[PDB]
Amino acid sequence: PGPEGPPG
Amino acid sequence: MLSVDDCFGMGRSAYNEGDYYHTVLWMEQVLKQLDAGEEATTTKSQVLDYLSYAVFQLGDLHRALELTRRLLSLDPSHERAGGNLRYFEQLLEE
Repeated sequence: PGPEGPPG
Repeated sequence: MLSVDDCFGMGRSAYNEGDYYHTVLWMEQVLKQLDAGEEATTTKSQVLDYLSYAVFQLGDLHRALELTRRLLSLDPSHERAGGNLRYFEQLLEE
């Protein structure tokens, strides 16, 4: 893993 | 119709509710209106950050890779995007 998106 | 920044805020609202499908709908509209030269505070790179993750959640693998590449092209010191790109290139071997 693994992609991480915007926190908020 | 809504303004670019209103649509962006709609897309961020959906993302924060965990609604990735509606994130894609709103953020695709934002990109469309930005390509129409409409004035806006939001940048393309910010839109691509939400969109690339949302399309990955929906199962759209090579599109998420394409959008992550585009994001990094416009924001090269974005470390999280660089990490996402490495994940997708290893996963898709591309």
